[PDB]
Amino acid sequence: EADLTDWNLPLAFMKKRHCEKIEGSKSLAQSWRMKDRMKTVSVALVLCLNVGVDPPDVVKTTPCARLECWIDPLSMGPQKALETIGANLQKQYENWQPRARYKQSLDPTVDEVKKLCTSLRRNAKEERVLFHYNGHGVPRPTVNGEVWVFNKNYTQYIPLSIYDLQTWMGSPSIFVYDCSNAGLIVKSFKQFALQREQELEVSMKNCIQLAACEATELLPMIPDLPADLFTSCLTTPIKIALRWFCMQKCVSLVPGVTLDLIEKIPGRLNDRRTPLGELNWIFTAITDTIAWNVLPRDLFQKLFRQDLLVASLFRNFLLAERIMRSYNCTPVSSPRLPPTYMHAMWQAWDLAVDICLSQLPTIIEEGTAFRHSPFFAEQLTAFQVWLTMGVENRNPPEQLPIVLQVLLSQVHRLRALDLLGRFLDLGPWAVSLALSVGIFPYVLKLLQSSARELRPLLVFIWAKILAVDSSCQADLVKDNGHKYFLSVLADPYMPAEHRTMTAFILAVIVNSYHTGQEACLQGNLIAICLEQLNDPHPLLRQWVAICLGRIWQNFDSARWCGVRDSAHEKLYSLLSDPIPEVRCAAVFALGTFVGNSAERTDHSTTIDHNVAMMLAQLVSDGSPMVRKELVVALSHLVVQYESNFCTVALQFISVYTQIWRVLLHLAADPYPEVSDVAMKVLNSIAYKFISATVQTGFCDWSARYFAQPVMKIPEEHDLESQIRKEREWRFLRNSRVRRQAQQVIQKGITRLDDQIFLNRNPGVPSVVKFHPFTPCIAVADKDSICFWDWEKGEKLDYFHNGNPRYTRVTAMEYLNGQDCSLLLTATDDGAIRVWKNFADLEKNPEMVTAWQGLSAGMVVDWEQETGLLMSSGDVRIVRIWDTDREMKVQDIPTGADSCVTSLSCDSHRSLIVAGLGDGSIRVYDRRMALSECRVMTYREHTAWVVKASLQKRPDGHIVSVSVNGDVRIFDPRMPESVNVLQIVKGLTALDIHPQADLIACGSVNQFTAIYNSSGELINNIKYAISCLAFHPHWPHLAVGSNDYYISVYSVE
Amino acid sequence: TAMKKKVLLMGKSGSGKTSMRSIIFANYIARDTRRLGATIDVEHSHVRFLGNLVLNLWDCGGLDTFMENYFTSQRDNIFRNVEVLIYVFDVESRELEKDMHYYQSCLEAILQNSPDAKIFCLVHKMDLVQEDQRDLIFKEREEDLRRLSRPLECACFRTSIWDETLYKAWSSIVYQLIPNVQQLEMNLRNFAQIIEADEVLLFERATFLVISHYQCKEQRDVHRFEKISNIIKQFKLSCSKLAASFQSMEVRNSNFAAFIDIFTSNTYVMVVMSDPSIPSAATLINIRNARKHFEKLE
Amino acid sequence: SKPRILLMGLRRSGKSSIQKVVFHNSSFVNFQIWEMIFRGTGALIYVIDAQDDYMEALTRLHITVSKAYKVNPDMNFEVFIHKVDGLSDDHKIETQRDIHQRANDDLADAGLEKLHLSFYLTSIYDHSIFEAFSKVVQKLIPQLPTLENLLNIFISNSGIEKAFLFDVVSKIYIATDSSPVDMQSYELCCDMIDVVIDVSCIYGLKEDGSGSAYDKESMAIIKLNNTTVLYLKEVTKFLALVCILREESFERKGLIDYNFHCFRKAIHEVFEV
Ligand SMILES: Nc1nc2c(ncn2[C@@H]2O[C@H](COP(=O)(O)OP(=O)(O)OP(=O)(O)O)[C@@H](O)[C@H]2O)c(=O)[nH]1
Ligand SMILES: Nc1nc2c(ncn2[C@@H]2O[C@H](COP(=O)(O)OP(=O)(O)O)[C@@H](O)[C@H]2O)c(=O)[nH]1
Repeated sequence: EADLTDWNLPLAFMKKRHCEKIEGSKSLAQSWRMKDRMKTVSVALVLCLNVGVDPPDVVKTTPCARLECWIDPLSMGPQKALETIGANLQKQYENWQPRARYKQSLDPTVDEVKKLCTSLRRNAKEERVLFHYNGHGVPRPTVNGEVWVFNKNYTQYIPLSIYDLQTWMGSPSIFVYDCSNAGLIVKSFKQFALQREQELEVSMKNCIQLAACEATELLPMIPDLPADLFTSCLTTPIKIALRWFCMQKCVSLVPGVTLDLIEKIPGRLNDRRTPLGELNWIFTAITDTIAWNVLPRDLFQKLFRQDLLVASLFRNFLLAERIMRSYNCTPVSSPRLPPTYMHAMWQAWDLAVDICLSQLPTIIEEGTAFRHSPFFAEQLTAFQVWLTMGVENRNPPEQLPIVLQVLLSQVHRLRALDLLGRFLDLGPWAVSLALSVGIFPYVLKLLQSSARELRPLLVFIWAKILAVDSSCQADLVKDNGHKYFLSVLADPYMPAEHRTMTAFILAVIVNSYHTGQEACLQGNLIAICLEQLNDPHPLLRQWVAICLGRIWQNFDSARWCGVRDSAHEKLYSLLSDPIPEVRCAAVFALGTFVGNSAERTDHSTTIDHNVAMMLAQLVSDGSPMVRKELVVALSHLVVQYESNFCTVALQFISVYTQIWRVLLHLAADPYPEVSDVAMKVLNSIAYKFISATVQTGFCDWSARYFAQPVMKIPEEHDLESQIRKEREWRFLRNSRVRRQAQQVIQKGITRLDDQIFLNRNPGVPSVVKFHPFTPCIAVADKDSICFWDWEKGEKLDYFHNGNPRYTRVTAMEYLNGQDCSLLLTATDDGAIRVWKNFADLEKNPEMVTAWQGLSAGMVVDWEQETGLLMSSGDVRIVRIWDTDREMKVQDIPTGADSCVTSLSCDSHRSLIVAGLGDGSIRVYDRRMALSECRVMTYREHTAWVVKASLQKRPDGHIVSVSVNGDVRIFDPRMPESVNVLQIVKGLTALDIHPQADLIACGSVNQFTAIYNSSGELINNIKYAISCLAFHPHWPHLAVGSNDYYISVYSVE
Repeated sequence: TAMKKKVLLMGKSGSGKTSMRSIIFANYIARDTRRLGATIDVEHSHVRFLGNLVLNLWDCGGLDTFMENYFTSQRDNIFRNVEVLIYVFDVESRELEKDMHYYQSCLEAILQNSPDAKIFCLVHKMDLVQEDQRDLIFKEREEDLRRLSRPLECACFRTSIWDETLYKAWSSIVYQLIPNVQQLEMNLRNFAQIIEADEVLLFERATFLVISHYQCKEQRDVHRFEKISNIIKQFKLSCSKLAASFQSMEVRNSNFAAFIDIFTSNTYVMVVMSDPSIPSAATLINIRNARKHFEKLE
Repeated sequence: SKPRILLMGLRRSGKSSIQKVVFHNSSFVNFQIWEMIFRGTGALIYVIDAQDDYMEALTRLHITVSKAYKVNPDMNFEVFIHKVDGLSDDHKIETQRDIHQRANDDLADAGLEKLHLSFYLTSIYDHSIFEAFSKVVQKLIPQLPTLENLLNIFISNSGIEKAFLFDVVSKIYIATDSSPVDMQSYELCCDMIDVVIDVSCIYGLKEDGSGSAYDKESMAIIKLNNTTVLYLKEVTKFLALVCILREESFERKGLIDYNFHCFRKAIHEVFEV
């Protein structure tokens, strides 16, 4: 089959730098930061219990709900009980907020509450104050916006206006009402809030309110529960959560679980390795997950992330909502939450509890070892399952907030940090989510850890973060996380993939930020970077150089340190690196090095001239990407020595002379972008300060590598992908066209007078080529490139090459002929350039890349398989541009005065054949040295050798033709000719066929003689026929007269 | 894949350590050293020398605050795996006693962590001293230092930024770190005897520090090595600045003929003849023919 | 029989060190830091500090220049506007125009209009001080269009781009070929003479303590990366010839060396050596 040939060929000029634009990815409006850190500074516990006497409203049942902060008030006698409940209530709150001024009011007066609240606002000036009101011992709050307290003698219930209560308390405050018709208070609070706003013309969003009940409702009187039901939920969730679990119908599922076993549960609420602390931790994960999935992002960060105590209250409020619901109570919140009671995640809690306290009989009695919950394991498994087919922006994974909770322990930290990296990889959308859920401060805190196992994971996570949000450079320097990464970048055993991410992280931390530059300089970055600059990884070499370049960007201290370490010298090695990214990164750094001189003496000035001349030898460079940065780098040099370049600029209307001459070559660039940027910088000299400084998007474009995914299989390897099937369809179509064309040759080439079409061009046809498989026949002129067809018979496109009026398109090739083809267009002056989307329906002309070769006109020989391209012409040199390395590899001396009129080459057995204007036909082997290169120099002609073409066989035959018009078939291993022929007297242009051995001649006298290699006559078609062109496969022959016409002949 | 060698450069604030590093390895000029700022903590220098040797330069900031960190928190990071300790003293210093305490605190840490380390002491800034007192002051400081170095041995040098003394100091350290030094010294002495030279000097390409030598006739100026290093390095920089890169040189008299040319990837060679009526090509042909034999040793 | 040159100026101005740098006793020029003194002197160089007030300096200048004119009316007067050669154009231009203005204004007042004052912008780090020297010394030697032309015939017949006739000790060039002279080039050739003389002082100075670093057989070939060849050859006891050419032209050394002998013979004839 003819498929193995297709798949095994390098596709030149089809990579990231060519296809995509050299431009930085636009950062979206990153709105993940807590743009405030409020704190609940003090707490007011107003307890209206009047322990013993019930108020007139509710007569209580004989058994009844009595427990108040887990104390039976009636056990202790009246007075002691009230102090005790106040003491316990304080303790309960101190679990959540241990560093706040607590201040109890116990069966208070009105004046007593005034002095209490007004004092707490004075202290906690602009920071939050909590007001907790427990009205179990006083009548229910009124519709008229009143809450009851006592008189000093405890003889009368005095009302206290909610208006007056919200006067004394300030703006940032939170209110907790644990009484019967508590909804009324919340309604009346919001009324008086609106009423204050109307009076202010001629404290709403600030004030949070939680209330046990809706206005209609009463609190439950059920003897199993506490009286304090709401306060209990908010302040001791795990205690009521377990007691409530044991009251449901679902206890049947766990025999040997009474209330008595729950009392004696082992552990604490802090120690996550204990049984109680396990549940407390799970609970924190479950509530925080429900909140994140159910609430809008805005309201989540308001309540669950701003401050600890509020976040604890609302996490625990979701439990109150669930529990109290089962007793015809609906808790009420001021910043209203949507109903959470019915979230699936509660089913997870039920199972988690069930499994945890099925063990209690054996843990208490038998003394069995407490097995940890599989909760966290299974939730990470779900998060993992989401990632598999979670490449999209669909519904985000519910488990993001659980992944956060897992990072807090060490037990599951490795696995979570892996998955979190895998998630962050998916795309920049994901990194946005991870930062909004609040992963930032925990990921940053882990940089204080020493566990070496974390280093590859955290490095990955942070590269992904910093790829999206570069502002985090502020945070990493503060906490000395910049040291964490420095250690990783100076570690030989750490893989080169992860060291590259680390070098990027440092290049972001350092980027245009003196605090980070001064910090990394002290952490010895310049020395660390130079040690890794000669690595066998092209990405690491690239980033380490950008990193080196950024650290001394407008920072004279990092430059001096670079001079001592002699960085600029070590960076010259990268200027001759194969990979054009690395060459560019090296040019970037050497430019950034030059720009921050601040007008020093001999030491600094002599270095800049060394760096100038080393950059000035990347003019003749293949990549225009490198040449843009080469301009931008030399821009910094011009800005610094503006006085000197004005002397050089005004003269022509020897250092600075040389650098100005460079910018003239970059000004006259084939590629548009380079010519533009070179012109700007050159014109900002002409009319004579810092305004001239251009910045390339290279370092920003490079940084896009870490926003995009990494871990997953690329699009090309996918066997079932649409790109690969259309590529396989093109390769199937190719193999047919090779077969069908081979069949026409085997029949014996008959007469050849059929004209498929005759069209007329705007310009004179100068050069013609046939696209190998698809019928696209590009017929260029002086400037343009008309793309015709010979099946439909239509004009497909019309370019402008871009070259001036003097110039002429001499040569043309078809790069990547097999698939996704391009069109190389060599100009006579030296300019080579490449075009994509040249005969497409929905697309326009697009110049892929373009670079000055050299400096007959110009000749080229593409070599698809080798990846090379060998320019030659008026000069005495045959360059060999590698297109993979975008550099001139070899410059073979011709050893001839006259112009190289033709140039044809061989793969496998390397043989550069080169005809000459004086008459001679040289052959060169590029393996041996330049002094030796001349294998043969046989001379059997005297004129412009129109075409000395070589065949693709191991039996190579150099078919050379002159202006005098006489073929001489040579061999590579002989000194003289094998065969001889004489064809036309006055020859003008000629073409020779690859597969079959046809020779299509031209004539001054309008003839078109088409003979064989043997010298037999087939045709003499009667009409300066300046262009003939065969197909690579079919025996079709184009012609183009001096008159503005084209033809395409055929052997049926 | 090369021999990595750790070199500590220590001394008080202002003593002239970064000035030394900048001139020898960073193509610095004496005049432009007065602008060098205080190096914060340690500023390392990865110098590629001869391809088989890499110098890990640790330029340690001698600010008393940084000094105490090296003795405490950074004791293991600073003094472990050390090949050479270069200690710098400002000759004009007032706090002589305090200088010795900081020196001895370094030696203690060296004895405890890298007892194998070669110690060099540089009595720096001798240019600030009157010429007639320079010898007296040095021998006096040297004898004290050899004594104060207690168990460990140390080599003392008189240094000044402006002259070649810098080369006297640095050559020894660099010379005593070459992995093939004995081999290198031998191979160059073989080449010299064959080429019939009066003196052959070998220099590292970038720094121009003499890494090996050979002499026939005992020469007058025993400080010529550093002088030639200083002279050609200045020229090298002037060449790249004023036109194009330096490639080769030849000098003559009625008494001598010297040839400076690229030797290996990382070296330069200088061959001096008792200027006989030998044509320049016969000497250059012998240079080219000898390259093929010294190359085998690497 | 050497051309005599005098350096004058006020305390701490630019006399002592100037003379030091210019003398690096083996020079084509007789040089000396300063009414018998003005009798056998051909040129007087007054050095003025441009980065400071020149008002006192201009006063001492008029005194010394008027005094020397009384003694020797044929003497040349040269002014080295020092410490600002290869600087900027705002300061330098203002300073140049002012010193030129004021000095000629003072000369007119004493009726010294028959007296010419030549001005030069000189530097320290820069080797543009020797450019100043050049100008002065050209005037001193009588055979002006005689060494210039001899160099033009030698470099045209050989393949040489640039040629300088240097005084070895001071590194002042007394003539050059008629082609425009790049400063840096002059600089590079001065930098060569340094390495020449310094390597000569060390090695080959007799077995005893001293002989001569510069003699009849002093010669040097320096090759640069761009195929540039610098070629030093001895002309007289004080004069050396430094040529800039390409490796391609140097291949034809035989012709260069044969033509050089013609040139050297002619320089001896000119100075009567
Ligand atoms: N006269 C004289 N001055 C010198 C010499 N060496 C250095 N200096 C100057 O003294 C100062 C020394 O500064 P640095 O080389 O930065 O000093 P350092 O020892 O690295 O200082 P820290 O970084 O603070 O530890 C600069 O002005 C130098 O130019 C010398 O040999 N002679
Ligand atoms: N920057 C600069 N300094 C100079 C120059 N010429 C002399 N000096 C300085 O000026 C001071 C006075 O120089 P000196 O030669 O002692 O003055 P003298 O009394 O005329 O010899 C010294 O510190 C020199 O370094 C110059 O061209 N440029």
